[PDB]
Amino acid sequence: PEYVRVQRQKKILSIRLKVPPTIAQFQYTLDRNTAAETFKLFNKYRPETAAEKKERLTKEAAAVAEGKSKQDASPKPYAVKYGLNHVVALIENKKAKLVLIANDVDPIELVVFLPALCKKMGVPYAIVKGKARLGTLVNQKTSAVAALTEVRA
Amino acid sequence: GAYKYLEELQRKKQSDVLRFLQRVRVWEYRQKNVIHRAARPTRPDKARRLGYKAKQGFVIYRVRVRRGNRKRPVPKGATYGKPTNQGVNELKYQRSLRATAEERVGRRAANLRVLNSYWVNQDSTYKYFEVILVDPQHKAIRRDARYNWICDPVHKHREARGLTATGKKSRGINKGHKFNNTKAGRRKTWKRQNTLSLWRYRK
Amino acid sequence: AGVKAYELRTKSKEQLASQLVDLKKELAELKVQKLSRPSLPKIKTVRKSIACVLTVINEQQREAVRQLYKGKKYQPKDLRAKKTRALRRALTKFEASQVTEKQRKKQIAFPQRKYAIKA
Amino acid sequence: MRIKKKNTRGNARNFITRSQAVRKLQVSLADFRRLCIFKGIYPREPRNKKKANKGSTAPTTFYYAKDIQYLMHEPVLAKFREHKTFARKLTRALGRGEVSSAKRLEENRDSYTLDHIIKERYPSFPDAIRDIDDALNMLFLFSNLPSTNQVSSKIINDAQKICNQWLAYVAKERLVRKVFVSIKGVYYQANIKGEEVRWLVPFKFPENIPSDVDFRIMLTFLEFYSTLLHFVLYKLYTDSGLIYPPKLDLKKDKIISGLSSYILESRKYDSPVASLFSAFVFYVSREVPIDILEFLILSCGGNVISEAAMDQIDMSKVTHQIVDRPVLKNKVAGRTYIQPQWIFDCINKGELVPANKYLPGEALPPHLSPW
Amino acid sequence: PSTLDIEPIAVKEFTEIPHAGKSYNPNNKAWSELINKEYKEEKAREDERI
RNA sequence: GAUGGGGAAGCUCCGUUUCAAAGGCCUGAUUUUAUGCAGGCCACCAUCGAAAGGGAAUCCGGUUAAGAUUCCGGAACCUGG
RNA sequence: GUUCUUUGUAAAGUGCCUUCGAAGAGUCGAGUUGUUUGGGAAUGCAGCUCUAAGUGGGUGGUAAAUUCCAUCUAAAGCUAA
RNA sequence: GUUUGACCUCAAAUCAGGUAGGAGUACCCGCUGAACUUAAGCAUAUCAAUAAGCGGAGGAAAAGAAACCAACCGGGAUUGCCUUAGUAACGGCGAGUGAAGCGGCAAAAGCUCAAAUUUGAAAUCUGGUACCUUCGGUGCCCGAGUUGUAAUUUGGAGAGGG
Repeated sequence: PEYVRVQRQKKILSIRLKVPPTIAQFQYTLDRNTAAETFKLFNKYRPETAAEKKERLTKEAAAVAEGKSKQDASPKPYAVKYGLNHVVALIENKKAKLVLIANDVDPIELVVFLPALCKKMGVPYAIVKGKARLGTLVNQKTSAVAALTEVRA
Repeated sequence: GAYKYLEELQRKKQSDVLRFLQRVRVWEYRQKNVIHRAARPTRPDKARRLGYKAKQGFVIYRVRVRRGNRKRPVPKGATYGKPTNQGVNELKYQRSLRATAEERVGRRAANLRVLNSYWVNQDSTYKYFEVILVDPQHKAIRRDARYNWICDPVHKHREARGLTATGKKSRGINKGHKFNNTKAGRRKTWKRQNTLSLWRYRK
Repeated sequence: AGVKAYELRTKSKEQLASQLVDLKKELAELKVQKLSRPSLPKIKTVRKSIACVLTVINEQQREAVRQLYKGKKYQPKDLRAKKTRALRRALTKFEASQVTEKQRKKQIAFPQRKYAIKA
Repeated sequence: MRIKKKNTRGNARNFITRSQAVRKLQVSLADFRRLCIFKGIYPREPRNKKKANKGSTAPTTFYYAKDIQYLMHEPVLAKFREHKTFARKLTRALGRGEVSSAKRLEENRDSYTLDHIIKERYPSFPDAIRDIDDALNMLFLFSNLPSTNQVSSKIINDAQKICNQWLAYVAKERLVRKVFVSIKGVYYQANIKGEEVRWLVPFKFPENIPSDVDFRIMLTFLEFYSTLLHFVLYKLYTDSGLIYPPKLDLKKDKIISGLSSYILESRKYDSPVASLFSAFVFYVSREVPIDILEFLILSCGGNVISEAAMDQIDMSKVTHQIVDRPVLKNKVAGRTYIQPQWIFDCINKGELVPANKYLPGEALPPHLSPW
Repeated sequence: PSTLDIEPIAVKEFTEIPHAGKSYNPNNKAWSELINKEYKEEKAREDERI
């Protein structure tokens, strides 16, 4: 089907044509062992699911209805940062400790500057293969990025 | 965030990175149909500054249109008139080609109301564009008063009337003495200045 | 002289169907009587009574369909309002009344004051 | 008009290939076979295979196309499609790692109910009793086989529960009228509002599974028969006023798990077959079966006690003691003793044949079978 | 549809009633009769195989 | 002369299979994952277009103020089930 | 005119000090050609080429360079009279 | 693991819920667009940036709150009339064409996004279901959305901190 041949010729053109160095830094992905370790670490700090968020909302509402210290009784949150604009904003502050970058973002231009800005600010970063793997821990179809501003001791 | 980074990277069209991405994109579009719905915009910052949200009821339509001077639709190039009709192939098609692409995407998506469009690519035989669109019928647009203005019947087919910013540029609508011929519509000012007012008590 | 619609309204649907069949038989007999007679003015009445019984049965079925469909979205299109095609595309009053929170705060902060200039 | 294109009407229209039915239903033939087992549709043989098959001699099945058209409206097909979508949703929840979302999805679903099929298929409830014989047979068969793959044993538990409930109802109502022991099992018969209902009870012994049979169709037939017998037992309990499902003492299930479980209670006797052995308190040796025999003496109204109950834990009122050992231990002079067979002929006849017969070790009459 | 009401077409005969020869020490008459009938049914196939 | 497409600001032009994902047949417990279709074959194009082109079938007798191989009597032939 | 309730732990406004103040790119602009304007050194629109910066850019009706000043912030958008 | 799922894209739906065709067309918003006539018979110019043809909504439409007008003691959304003015200005400087600031009057409204980390909680929203006080509201369930949905700011200003 014409879309199949179109995507195949697009991949063949991406392979055959010469590429500027700023592109093709993707596909030098982190090794599967360190990537699996990074995902095993990130899995502990997945963003709260909406059901757990509603449960925490009911808990804080029951606390305010009778207890004191409104909105303070809950423990400090601990979840990976994932918003692309939020992730770029965490850099150059600089609260970010790490910045994952998907290699397969559909607009290649959206993330080509991320490694360079990370090298400029010195924040650690790596290009894990697959945006979908970054999104599975995010509770979203795709996130294209991940970061950890804070972590348990 | 990425706003200014992409906004500056788009300006470096001559850079080898954009230089190669534009060729890959023009090839991928040439393989595709002259009119097709892009799944997502290739320049999110441009649509974001053109008023597009990323929410239901918004739509994007990649489009393609042939470059070149308008050809007069007469057999054999016959003048059937005074010689002064120089350059039968030289007609410049007063309306901008982007307005033609907007009219085409609106004819394909006439239920949708065209809002804005932006250059994404071009070749020797074509000038690509990615007109954005919104559906008035969607409840998300009818609510959120900021985007509900399109639902008004007067806003129908804004591209056909030139109300689109490319159409407002082709119309010459701008303040200043330079635009006095079309500061408020060329035909309107022409009919107004040509009017022979005659009060019941002649002046 | 002919059926009265208010009398028909009380009748059960089977009773209206029987009255319709009887009026149809009377019309079929009067159609032969008209060719058997120089003129049959009476035929004009039964044909109007048939249309009246048909309109009564139609109003009964329509009110029944309005009752079963009452209180739920997507009523049948024939029951939908027939103001004009343009008004159906017009924004609903809840939609025209929509306002962003910024404009709402700007209105709540400085509502148009009442005043007069005398002293 | 114009030439009617012979292969367009007649048997060609009334009959259709089963693959054509699976294509028209687009249900992958599995839900189709299941609905056919549920809707009662059965294969049919055209009188002229050449017409139904466009002249092909192949033994193509045909299913009365109009019956498949009636099957198209069945809600259960929509419920099966909803379960098919739910399976993909569970696969997505499991592959995304959000197990809590998978639990929330599993909580937000319900199994399809066949009760509407039970109503449309069996009007005139006694007509539903007419087909009950297959249901009790399939249930008593599935209850006895050891749990194995493709069973999960939950179906075996529901079958054992429905069987214990039907047996407790037959005992409380004393509906038993005939018995016939056989190498394949202990056959049974009992009236149901005057309708006869034969059924077989497999012996409680391990049995090999040939595995050559199509177990899935047997499971679907068991589910249909289970829903049917459940509605039948509910109607039979409401007619008698007994609470349903009957309550059971869990401690009794832990002892022998016999008929004593699921005691019946409200919210003359058939004379003679009912209240047989009245006021008698039978005892039974371990070697004789306890379930097949205790159910008969209880349906006759006689009291029963078993030595197997003594393994975990009075005999102060026993009037009889069944025994089958080759050399019985010295009997009490005041207690009667008889072989198990004596109950069977007494139920087959009801005349209360003299106890001097069937005394061990004397040979029993072969069967004197009622049929 | 009326087609559902009719029973499925009959196939090889079957009966709910158990044969008298499977009756827990069956009487010698019916027992020997069933043994002779099954022996003939087996001997037919045995002769065809031979 | 549509459709898939390619032109034209546009009323609309080209083209009829051309750079289209252009449905209709068989098997079945598809054997182990137990309530998820698995396995095989194929093949070009819509539609309109002749009352003198091809076509599946009726002959006689009688009858009206005006109809008939069409109406009545008789004897026929073709298609589908 | 009266009538139930609040929202009042929520939302908005005003002064001082402090560090900030992102604001639209195949766009503007210029070369060539067609059209048009009173616009005349080329008012506006349009085809092809080149194509950037932010104490920056446009305008200041005579084309250029040099030192300045007067007024706004285009390449996004809604709005009755 | 010679298996599955996820992401991205693309198809089928007589799928659930929607929208456009057309007519009218005096006025409006744009495209395309001639000559007759007048200047000698004219190819610049006039007819005309008109007639005809084409696309798009309304009761008005467009435009509209300046990359404005002005050089002054400077005015300050758009639009219509008087005047500016038959003037500046254009035109084989010939025919002829030909505007705009200021002034008076009619009517006066403001402003909205992108460009901000909420990150102590995507707080946003389309759709189905049940109920009700039905141009909508509530609970629940799918989905869009992290390549960005709400509030916070549109330069007149404006934002973190005290």
